[PDB]
Amino acid sequence: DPFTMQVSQYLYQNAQSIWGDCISHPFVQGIGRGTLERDKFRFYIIQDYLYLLEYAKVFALGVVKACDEAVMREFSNAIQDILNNEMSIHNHYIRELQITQKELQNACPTLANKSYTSYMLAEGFKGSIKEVAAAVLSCGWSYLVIAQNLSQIPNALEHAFYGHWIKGYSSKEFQACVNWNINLLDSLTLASSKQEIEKLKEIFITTSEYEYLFWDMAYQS
Amino acid sequence: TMQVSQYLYQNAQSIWGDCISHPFVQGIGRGTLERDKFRFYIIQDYLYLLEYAKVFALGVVKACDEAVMREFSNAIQDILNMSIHNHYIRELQITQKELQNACPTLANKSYTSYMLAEGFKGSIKEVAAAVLSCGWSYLVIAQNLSQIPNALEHAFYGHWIKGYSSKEFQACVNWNINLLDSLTLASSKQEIEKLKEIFITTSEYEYLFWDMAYQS
Amino acid sequence: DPFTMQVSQYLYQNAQSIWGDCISHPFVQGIGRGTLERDKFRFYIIQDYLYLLEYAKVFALGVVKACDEAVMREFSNAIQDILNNEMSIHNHYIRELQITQKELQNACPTLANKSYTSYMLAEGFKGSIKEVAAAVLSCGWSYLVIAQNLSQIPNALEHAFYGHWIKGYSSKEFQACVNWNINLLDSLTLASSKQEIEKLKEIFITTSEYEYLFWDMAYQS
Amino acid sequence: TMQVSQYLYQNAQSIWGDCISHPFVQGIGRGTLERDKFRFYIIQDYLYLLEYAKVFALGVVKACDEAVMREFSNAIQDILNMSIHNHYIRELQITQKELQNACPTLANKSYTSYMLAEGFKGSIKEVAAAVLSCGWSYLVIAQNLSQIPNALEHAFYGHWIKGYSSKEFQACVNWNINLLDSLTLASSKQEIEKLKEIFITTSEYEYLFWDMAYQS
Repeated sequence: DPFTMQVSQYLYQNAQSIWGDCISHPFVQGIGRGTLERDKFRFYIIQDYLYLLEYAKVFALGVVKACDEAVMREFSNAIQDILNNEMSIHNHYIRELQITQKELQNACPTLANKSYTSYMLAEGFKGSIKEVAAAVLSCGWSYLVIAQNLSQIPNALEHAFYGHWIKGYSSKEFQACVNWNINLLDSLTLASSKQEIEKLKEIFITTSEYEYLFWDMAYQS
Repeated sequence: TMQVSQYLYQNAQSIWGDCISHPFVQGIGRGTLERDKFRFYIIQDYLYLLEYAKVFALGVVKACDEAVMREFSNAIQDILNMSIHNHYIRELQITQKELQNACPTLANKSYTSYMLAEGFKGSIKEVAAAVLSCGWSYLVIAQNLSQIPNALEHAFYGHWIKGYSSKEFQACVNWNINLLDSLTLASSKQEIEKLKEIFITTSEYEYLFWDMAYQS
Repeated sequence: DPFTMQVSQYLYQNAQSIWGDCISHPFVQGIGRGTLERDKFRFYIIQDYLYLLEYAKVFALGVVKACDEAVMREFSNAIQDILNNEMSIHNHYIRELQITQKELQNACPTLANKSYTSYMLAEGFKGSIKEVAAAVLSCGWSYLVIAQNLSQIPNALEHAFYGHWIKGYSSKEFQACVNWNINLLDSLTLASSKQEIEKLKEIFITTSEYEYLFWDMAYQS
Repeated sequence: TMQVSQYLYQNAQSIWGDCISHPFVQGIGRGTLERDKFRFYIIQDYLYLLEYAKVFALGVVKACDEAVMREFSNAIQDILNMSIHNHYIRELQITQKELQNACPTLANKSYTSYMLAEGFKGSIKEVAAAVLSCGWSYLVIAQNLSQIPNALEHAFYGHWIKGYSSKEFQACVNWNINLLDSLTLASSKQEIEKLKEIFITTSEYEYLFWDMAYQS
């Protein structure tokens, strides 16, 4: 440090154009202003519940491929925030849109949803803990910069309905999760070759592409 | 009643119909497809096949029976090693460097990622079901294009049609069909539905692959 | 039900002779009476901490291979009981034997330890959720019948040092964990062929053999 | 300094020494080993090789480079397909049924489970390191037994010694050695220590395998 290349910053820069497209996407801008049609948001949070279920499985690969109790613990904690969290952003909107437990059980993921979660899983499974750390990063990191951007429109945070979502993904606690993921990737890659770095960049960019397509399909509901 | 292979076939015939009548695919059968689109397809399919071979290696690790281990191992070799793609690598002027530098498209990565992930989350049944659409649909596509006519006699496209409708290719598909049937005779109703879901998801990806290939 | 074969009972019966050998093993009988040399127990709880770390990874395979939120949640909860449980039986003896965090970090698993955890992992990875459910069952189930047996010597529960261990593995809460694992295996195998059942039996017996060898190596410390 | 392959070799030479001088192994080299113990070994090693091939399939799935995918795939075929075990299947009277009904011993299952688990938890480096001891130690064992003499000329045991000291077998070991070296030139000190730990763990399992084979 700090005359040395940081791989997280390198991945960040390569994903900027894509995350900018996510920020100005009609679905996301709809959340910021408060104009997004309420059933389009409903469709999204159902799809996102399904998405989060598969996302948890990638973190579980983290537990298996981590060789360090502390990082196993960190991956295990991330799974709990998805599965055992009645305070989570998702369980808030589930009761606000009065979505039934049977509707959740009966819902099908869209192709765009399946493709994304398959990609993270398959790359996790073909690689090591570096690939799992890189595969899960776009999702949290992009949601953070999206929410920090939306966090000033203004009235975006004060919105009676959509305020909770923007506040949730911009909170100090969610920041700490993204920071953990960033730090983990940086600490795992100190000795990585140029070719390895390019592999991780490719994963990070691909998942960023999937995020854009996820917002798209949520809007095209 | 009905074999599970036939049950999955029945539920995908509609998608395979759309594949057969796709501009790219009819393009092969009547020689209208532009060489530049087929070139792009061939590079992508090469990349595709490298990831597809991995699903078969997954079959080696999950097979708990020496006979099917061996069958999966031979399928890896067949995929890798007088291949259709080589012919077209030579016929077009695709270099070894061009192949190594090539990037798979989103549609390509999604499809192979999906087969891998389902294979890894499930058992030998799920890997057998995940790889079946690819082979079987090419067989029926090639059998359909075969009777156009002058499809087989075409100086450029003939080889592709001949290859995927051959006796040896049909035997590979038949192995995959019979394996799935023999792995599933004790499967519950819910298991069969899961396998059906995989088989139609992959058929959708096949359609998107041809589509992606046509956009170039 | 109940004129139908229960696969858990079938596995149980095939493992009885082995679990009986575990019950009357010098190490385990040492716990029951209270005579087990204290540094032999120390060696064991270090090895068992290492063991539990790998055991958690098998439960993580459970999260990835479960296709049902409820069972994912159940596997995730099991991981937490290993990693985020300062009330766990292990963290009790860690402070009682004043075992340092650095000693835990520096400790090597024995072959017998490595072999067992490798076997559960590899079978989990080669199979489906049925194999993971079968691979983790011996450990909890044998510890339960061991503790229920030791639970009457008497004075075994009242022992100032070893009492905590016997009480812990015989508690209503640990019973509920074993019951969950048993129920899960039974519900996953309703349609299993004879050949599949034999595969799961073989896993269950093998892990039972490893348990006996684990106690052995803990005694031969 | 030193190649990592040589570094692992150095740290295991002591265990391989114990393997070379083991009663079972010296038994092969001087024709004293009883046919019944070798028969038992051959059934076990067959079972062993079936699981070992799976670690190589794991190499196919984790190789992110077409050349090494192909090398791993060929290694699966070589393991499966004029094999040493076949010769001894025929020479002794081991039936196809006897092989299918055979159970691997604890020592057998532990060893293969260990290679699988480390391969799956890690990357292509860890699979290359996990499979190396097996091939390399057999090479040095066979090279040692070769000069006894009359070891090679022995009517029963000659073939085994000839096979594991052959040009083609040495080339397989050399591939595995060179692959590990080329996969690790950017590895940190801690990574090298991890790989060393795997390599000596597997060497210990090799010793326990010969031991298990001698107990029958």
